[PDB]
Amino acid sequence: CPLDPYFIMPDKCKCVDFQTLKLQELPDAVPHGEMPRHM
Amino acid sequence: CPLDPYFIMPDKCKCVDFQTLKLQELPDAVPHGEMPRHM
Amino acid sequence: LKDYALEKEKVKKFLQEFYQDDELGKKQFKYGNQLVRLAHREQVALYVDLDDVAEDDPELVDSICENARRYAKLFADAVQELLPQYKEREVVNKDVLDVYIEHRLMMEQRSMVRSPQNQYPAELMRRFELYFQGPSSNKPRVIREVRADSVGKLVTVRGIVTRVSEVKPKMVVATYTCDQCGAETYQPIQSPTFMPLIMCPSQECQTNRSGGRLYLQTRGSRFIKFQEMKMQEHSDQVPVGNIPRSITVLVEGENTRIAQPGDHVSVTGIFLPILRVVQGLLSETYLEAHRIVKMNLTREELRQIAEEDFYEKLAASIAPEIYGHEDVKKALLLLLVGGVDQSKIRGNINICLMGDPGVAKSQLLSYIDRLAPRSQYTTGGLTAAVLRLTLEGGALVLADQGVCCIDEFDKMAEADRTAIHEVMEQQTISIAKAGILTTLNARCSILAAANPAYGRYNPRRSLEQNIQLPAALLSRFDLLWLIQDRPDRDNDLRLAQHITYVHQHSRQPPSQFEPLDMKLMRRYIAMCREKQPMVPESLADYITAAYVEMRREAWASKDATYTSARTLLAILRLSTALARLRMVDVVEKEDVNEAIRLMEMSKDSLL
Amino acid sequence: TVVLDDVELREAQRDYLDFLDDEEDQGIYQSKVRELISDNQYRLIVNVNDLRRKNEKRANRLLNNAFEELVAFQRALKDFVASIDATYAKQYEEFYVGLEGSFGSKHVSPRTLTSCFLSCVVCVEGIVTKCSLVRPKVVRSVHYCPATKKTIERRYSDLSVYPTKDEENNPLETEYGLSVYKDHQTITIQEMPEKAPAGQLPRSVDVILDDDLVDKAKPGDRVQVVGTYRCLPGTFRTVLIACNVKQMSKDAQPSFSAEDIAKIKKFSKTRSKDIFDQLAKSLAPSIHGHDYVKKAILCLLLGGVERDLENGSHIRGDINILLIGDPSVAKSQLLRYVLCTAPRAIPTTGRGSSGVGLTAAVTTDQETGERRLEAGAMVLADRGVVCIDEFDKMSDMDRTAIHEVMEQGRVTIAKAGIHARLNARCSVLAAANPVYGRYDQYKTPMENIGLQDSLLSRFDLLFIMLDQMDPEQDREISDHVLRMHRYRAPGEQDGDAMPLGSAVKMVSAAFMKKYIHVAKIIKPVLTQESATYIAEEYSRLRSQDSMSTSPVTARTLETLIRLATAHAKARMSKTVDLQDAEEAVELVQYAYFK
Amino acid sequence: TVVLDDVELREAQRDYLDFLDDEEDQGIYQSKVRELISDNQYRLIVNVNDLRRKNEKRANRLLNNAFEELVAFQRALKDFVASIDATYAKQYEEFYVGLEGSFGSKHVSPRTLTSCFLSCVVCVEGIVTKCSLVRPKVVRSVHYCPATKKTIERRYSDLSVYPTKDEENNPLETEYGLSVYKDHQTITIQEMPEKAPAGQLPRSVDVILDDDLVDKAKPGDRVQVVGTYRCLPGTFRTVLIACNVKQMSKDAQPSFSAEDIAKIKKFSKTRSKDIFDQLAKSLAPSIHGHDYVKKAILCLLLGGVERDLENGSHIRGDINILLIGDPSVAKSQLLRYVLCTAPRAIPTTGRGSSGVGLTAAVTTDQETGERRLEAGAMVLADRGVVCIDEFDKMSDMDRTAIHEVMEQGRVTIAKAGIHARLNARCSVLAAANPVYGRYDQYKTPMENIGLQDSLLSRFDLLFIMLDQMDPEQDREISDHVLRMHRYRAPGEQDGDAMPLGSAVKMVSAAFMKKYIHVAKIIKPVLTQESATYIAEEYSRLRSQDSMSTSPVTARTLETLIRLATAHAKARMSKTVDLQDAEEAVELVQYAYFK
Ligand SMILES: Nc1ncnc2c1ncn2[C@@H]1O[C@H](COP(=O)(O)OP(=O)(O)OP(=O)(O)O)[C@@H](O)[C@H]1O
Ligand SMILES: Nc1ncnc2c1ncn2[C@@H]1O[C@H](COP(=O)(O)OP(=O)(O)O)[C@@H](O)[C@H]1O
Ligand SMILES: Nc1ncnc2c1ncn2[C@@H]1O[C@H](COP(=O)(O)OP(=O)(O)O)[C@@H](O)[C@H]1O
Ligand SMILES: [Mg+2]
Ligand SMILES: [Mg+2]
Ligand SMILES: [Zn+2]
Ligand SMILES: [Zn+2]
Ligand SMILES: [Zn+2]
Repeated sequence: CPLDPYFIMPDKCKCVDFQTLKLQELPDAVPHGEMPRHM
Repeated sequence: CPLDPYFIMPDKCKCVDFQTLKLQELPDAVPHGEMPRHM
Repeated sequence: LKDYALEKEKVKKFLQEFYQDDELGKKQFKYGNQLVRLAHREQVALYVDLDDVAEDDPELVDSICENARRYAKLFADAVQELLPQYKEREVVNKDVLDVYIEHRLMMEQRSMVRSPQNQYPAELMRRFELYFQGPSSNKPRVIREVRADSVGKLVTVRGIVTRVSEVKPKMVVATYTCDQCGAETYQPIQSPTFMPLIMCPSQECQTNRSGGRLYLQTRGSRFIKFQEMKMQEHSDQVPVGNIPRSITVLVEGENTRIAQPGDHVSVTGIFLPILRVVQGLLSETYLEAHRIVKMNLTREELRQIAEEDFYEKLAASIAPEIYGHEDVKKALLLLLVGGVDQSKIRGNINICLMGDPGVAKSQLLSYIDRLAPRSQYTTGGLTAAVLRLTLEGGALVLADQGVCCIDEFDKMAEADRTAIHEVMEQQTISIAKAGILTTLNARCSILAAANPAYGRYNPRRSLEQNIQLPAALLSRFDLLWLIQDRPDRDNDLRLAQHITYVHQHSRQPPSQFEPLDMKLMRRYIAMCREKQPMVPESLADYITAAYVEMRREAWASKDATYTSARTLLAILRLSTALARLRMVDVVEKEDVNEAIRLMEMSKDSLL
Repeated sequence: TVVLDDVELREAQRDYLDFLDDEEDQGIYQSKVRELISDNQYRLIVNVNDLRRKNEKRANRLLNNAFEELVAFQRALKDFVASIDATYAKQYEEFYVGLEGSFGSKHVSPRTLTSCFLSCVVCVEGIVTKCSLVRPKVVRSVHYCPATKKTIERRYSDLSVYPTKDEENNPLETEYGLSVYKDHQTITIQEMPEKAPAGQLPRSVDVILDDDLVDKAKPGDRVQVVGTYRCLPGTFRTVLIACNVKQMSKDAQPSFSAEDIAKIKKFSKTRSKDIFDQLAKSLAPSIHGHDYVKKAILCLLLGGVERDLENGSHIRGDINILLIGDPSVAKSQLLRYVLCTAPRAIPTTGRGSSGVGLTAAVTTDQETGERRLEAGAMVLADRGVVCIDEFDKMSDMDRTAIHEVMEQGRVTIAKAGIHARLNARCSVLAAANPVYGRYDQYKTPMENIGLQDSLLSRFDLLFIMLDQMDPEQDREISDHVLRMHRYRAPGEQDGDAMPLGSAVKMVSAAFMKKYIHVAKIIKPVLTQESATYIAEEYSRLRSQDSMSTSPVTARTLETLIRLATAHAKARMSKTVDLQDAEEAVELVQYAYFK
Repeated sequence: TVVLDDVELREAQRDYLDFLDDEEDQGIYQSKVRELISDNQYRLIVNVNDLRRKNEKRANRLLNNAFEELVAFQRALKDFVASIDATYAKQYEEFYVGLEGSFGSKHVSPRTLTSCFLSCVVCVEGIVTKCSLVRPKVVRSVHYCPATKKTIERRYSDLSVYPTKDEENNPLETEYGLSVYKDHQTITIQEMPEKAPAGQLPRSVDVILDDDLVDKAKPGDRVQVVGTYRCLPGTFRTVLIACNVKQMSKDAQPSFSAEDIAKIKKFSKTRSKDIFDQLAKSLAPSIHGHDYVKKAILCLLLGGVERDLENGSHIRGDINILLIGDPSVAKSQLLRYVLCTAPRAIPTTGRGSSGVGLTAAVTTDQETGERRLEAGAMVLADRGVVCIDEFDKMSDMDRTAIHEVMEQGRVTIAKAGIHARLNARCSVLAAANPVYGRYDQYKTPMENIGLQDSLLSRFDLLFIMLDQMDPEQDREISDHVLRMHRYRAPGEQDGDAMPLGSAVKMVSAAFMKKYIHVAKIIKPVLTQESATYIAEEYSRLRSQDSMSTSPVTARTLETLIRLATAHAKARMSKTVDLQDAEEAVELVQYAYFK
């Protein structure tokens, strides 16, 4: 302030859209005989 | 069940009278030139 | 908002002081006498009429209905309190439970304040079952109408039992014994499942801390009869656009074994939840059963009945949009009224239809199912089954003196063909999933519909040459009508004219007699079911005269026309069915002649 | 820590009560509550623009803060009902407010439903896909303590937790009668499949329904629901709480632009007779021949007009066409044309949609082990079009399920203790190669594939196209093919091909799509002349039935009626025409006679 | 988790209203509340035994269960007052219940108030020693939030803590008028000093007063309080919440036994003339001589009669004696005779009680740094006796305050802003040896001690006893001394002494104590004959005042009035006898004329 535990009150919780993607090295950019890296 | 903190409710907390005393060894029973012990 | 103790005294007053003049005007404490029976162990189930409480306290009745479970416990404990008063005899110790109860009472009496735990549950001081019966004021409620609003209340409903599980013993109060202190421990049970107790909470082992581990004892515990069933909405309840909805019902104690699948029963009981968490908990609902009962115009209407073309007008009203086939429409009407079943006689009129696809056949059945007061539709499940562990009745059972319309009849499984054979034979369905020939009373009329294989019918190919059914089974049908797509340019044009009018009007062309509302038709049918016309023996002479005549025609026919005593019996069914349409309790020569005419036309359809 | 007075809530409730106090004014809302009381329901409907007109500030307050303002509104409504009748108010623990009318920004789609709308009213328009079972949700549970002889209550609302023991561990017994329960159903909405890009992903939004709102929705319904979009307790999950639901008409209308209407009317009035033939030539110009098939495909798109009788009949206006022919024939190319061309279409394979298949299916959630009624591909095509490829490869369960929709247009399911009767009225264009290729004109059309002859009866039309090795015909097709190959855009230098982009006389597909949509609104009725003419034609076809495809039957008659009705739409005639029936008659004769 | 109905509390609340519904019955309680309405107070007084009569069970429940039962009773009271008058009820937030009547075992003393009575009503009896200042205590604080335009409450009741910010951290400004405050005071009771064994430790019990009960008590008041004994939050401190306080008269009554009364009556009726001297000889039998002093000391114990006049003049009935005399004379011995014999006496030294001293004082608690007005020895002896030794060594402030209490029997105090005025009417028996020993019989007693010439005027009597070295007198004393020393108890062998105890004609001291206790209640009044006779004697002393101890003055006249009043009490004669005035006159003559 019960110590650590707290209750979230979602009514005032402001949120935004959210999306995770994965990108890869282009096939030209990869070295010969190498695995493209992923981020 | 708040965690360790709890609220005591004195309305139902029955109690009894309470008293502490100190008792000393008798002057007869103490050894010569020694301090009587206390309990 | 109200002291249950105060309510407890009012019911005890009502029980001990309500009476009604019995047969010969005998002023009798109806419940009091039952209490005397109960104290003697002469009764177990104590059904309670709420209208008796309505006799002197309708306010109490509404309070009872507002929370039925609460007042049930109040009534039960009131009976538990008044039992020693009405006790006069010490009946023999019926079953171990009474003597075990007595031994428990003796030890309790051998004990002065006592903690709430160290006292027997009230539900163990039992072997009297208590129930209510819904008031006449509260009308029976459609299943779909019963929603979450009415939970926690007593209500009365009506429906059809789709299925019932076997009777099984449901525990009421688990009983245990301590390992060390040897004290008895009790545990009433509410949910369908529970966890057995382990450690004894008795005072001695509690103090001794001797690791007293409870072990259950079936003899100590108390069980009750208990079966599970799923009633279904009655056909009339469901609108045409909707479908029936099921309601699980938990029958227990004496109420068990009182119903079978297909029984058009009426149930009164409490609608309560069962928990077998978004914004609150979600929980399945059910209806705890209390009472079960297996159930069964204007002058101008009579003038219409007096019309000689009345049944003809009714026949025209059967699918009037279906141009033609009026003789068939009459035959469908005979099926809807059915026979009489005088004594017995098989009053069901099973009719089979065969013909090329696209001849209103499918549409005809749908109209019949709509018109039928109780009916089932299928294609070919049909028969009963033992689901895994419950008897689930097929649509044949759900007919139950209604009609089981069966489209696509030719493509039925041959096993089902054998099954319906039994139905037409004995009006029963025997099924053995586990080699147990469970038999169900499947009284009903079967309206079959099929088409010849390989396209349209071929007259050059004999009957059953174009159709893949046992010819014997065809003979079992009361009537068998054939429809052939004969290209008749005028009649086909007449049908085309009929279709175009319907497209341009969404109505059939104006007939001689307009079709009547299906409710009016059903009312006439219900009136016809009231009648059971008899067969005077004078008619038998003419009937037999006609029968031997047509039997001679069969011998004259190169192909056997299935004439037999079966044919005679069917003619008897049709004639008395016509007598029901006439509202006359004697079959007429006219009725006999017309039935022969339809029989001849059905045979002529085989041309 | 006890709240005493909320002046804002006090005034806001008064403002609603003044608004509901509709006696000095036209009485529209006073009459509505009076009608609501007679209806015996407990959910008034409200148009937002009335609130805007009477108080713009209050309406803006409502839309920006849906929750608290509605609570004040429901407070005012219950008080207002109690004013009109106390006992009727006492029947129900509460009342509810249904919103309606125009919403500028808050009227969105699941595609456009951004996270920003949280706590705001939103009018989401879309299509129902999944529906859960009706379940009774507990909201307020009353308990009784015989030891203390004391009654205790609890409310859950938005807030294991089911209390069963007193603080002194006395047993508690739940007063089931006094406890409050309400039916509660969950559904899912998605964007209308016609107006959604293929590149983007689904945007499924979960909806909560309670009380009367529970079963005012089914899978595969085009609806708009107004509600309060909210998060959920825990990155969070978000759901919409319905305040009012309505099933908009699935036909809708082709608003578009008046310029499109004028161009349509100008083109229609240019050559109304040739519009049918001209459209057919421009329907699938990449494929040469099969012109009668193109005419039928146009008839399928326009379709007929459903007729419903006093007996509850629903005589279908839809048309169902089956195409059979050897592989490496444009059948597949025809379906691509229809998908690009049709106003509301949806493709599917012989397998059908994954899991759900062609028609609906019951699927457990497997995230909470929860049953869900999932609409299938067929159901979503209701009052639209479905294109089925590899129709021969339909599964046997689907081979049976197709019968109901083909006959009644409605799929039913009672399985898994789950009862539903969904609408699937959809003109269907099916196609299937013959087995082993190499069609033989000696066996039945069924025997080359296997359809049981019930489906062939159900289909309005069947067309058979064969890989004839006629050098003249093959020259005509191949020369057409190479002409398409040689064809280059006017702006190009014969050099590079089109870029590999990430994105995906003859009239335009869009303008044609607009016109058929407009034509679909038209409701051509029958003419006594054409009715007499077609009846003679049918009886003539019955006379033709003496010669020894399926024989002519009443199915073929109604098929012709829809075909003439479809051609009546094609020329925008408010009634059918002898030209319409005549075109249908030759089309049917071509189908059954080569 | 929100309680709905309490059947027990409902019935209990109903039963109290039924009990308070005293209309068909004798109407006593209906009249009480009507008087309460007229008198504007808000604390009904109730005899518990009448509640037992109407409902023994409820009365048992009330005594055993205090906090809940009273709350129901207050509810019934508030509704009952609302029944008789709504607006008067609405004036007060709440109402209170006052208990009374016989409390069987719950009537205890602070010694006997064990922890067993916790949460049980208790009717304690004792003496108030420590008092705290009146303070207003908040109970219901009311706050306003201009940001939210919202008003909240927060009760405290039995329960950083003060709320000042909205949960949104908006400021909260309190609403003083709306909030509820109540005056609140703390005091401490102890067992009555006369009936309190020396072996046992003090057993002091706290008390909490609120509302009108705040100021209805002062230090040194003999009061009976009825309240609910409760623990406190934390080995837990325990306090008593007063439900009603009443000041029992310090006169009380001589309960004893009728046998004691009959023995006293027989003894009184035996010889009324010699009872004074017989008591006097048997008053201090160990002491030899000083017969006038013994006669004087008896009069002091008997006490005169206080006269309170129409103007508020309060001529004291108490008598004051000072003993001056050379050391090793039986002065300290004489007072211990008085301590053993006096019905209500308190010993003390020149320095007085620790901190508080002789008279009252203000004391910071130092456990909370809190002021406490603490009663001193003089106040505690009110309507009693105080025995001061080394009175010469009394401090100067005490030499100031002694003037007030001697003049008025009333110590006032305003220190630390603590206005108070404590009753201190107490006959005083001071003793002080001459300074440096060896009294000079030439100057004033003041010149030998230094009493500032005023306190000698205040003292009604002043007796000098010098060690005159007469061999005859010494023989008389030494004969007496050795006779007492040589004495052995009747059962003894002239062997062992008394054991080392671990616990602490001639009439018994206790018999004397009981007798004088009875005699104090008697209220003898003047006779015209004696009134005439004493006036002659006082004038005669004025005539004898010509020679030149202090002169006879009007102080001396009233001193004789009290002495004749005292001797009248000695014989239980309700009319003062000429013998009484006779013995007083000669006694005064000895005091001033050796
Ligand atoms: N005699 C008739 N009068 C009126 N309508 C008819 C007639 N025969 C057929 N029809 C029409 O035929 C249309 C389509 O055929 P229909 O549904 O009757 O086939 P069916 O005979 O049930 O076929 P099947 O058993 O092969 O499935 C129906 O809409 C029905 O209105
Ligand atoms: N009449 C035709 N005109 C133009 N192309 C045709 C024609 N018939 C077949 N095709 C060719 O067939 C190909 C598509 O075949 P497809 O429809 O997938 O075969 P199927 O449908 O039998 O599996 C197209 O590339 C198209 O060019
Ligand atoms: N007249 C007397 N008779 C008996 N004892 C006396 C008398 N006068 C003095 N004493 C003795 O004096 C002692 C008490 O002296 P105390 O009163 O303490 O002296 P002071 O009061 O002067 O300080 C007692 O032990 C008592 O025996
Ligand atoms: Mg293909
Ligand atoms: Mg001394
Ligand atoms: Zn905190
Ligand atoms: Zn906890
Ligand atoms: Zn044990």
